[PDB]
Amino acid sequence: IKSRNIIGIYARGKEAEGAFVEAEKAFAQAEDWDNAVRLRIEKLNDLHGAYVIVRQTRSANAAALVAKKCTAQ
Repeated sequence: IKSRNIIGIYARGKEAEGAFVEAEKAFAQAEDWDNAVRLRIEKLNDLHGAYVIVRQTRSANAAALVAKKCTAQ
């Protein structure tokens, strides 16, 4: 399935199962960077990971958010 909107509701219930490793590997399996951008910064606290995601995606919104975060901090 290539529908990420389905996965966006599917993965929320996957946290209750307690399979953190399975959810983490399914995030890369589905390439769900949309939640990963927030999750790595908040839960994992990986600014270098955020830079890697920005380089892989080159999204204008992600670049603007990273610039705002760098200027604020």
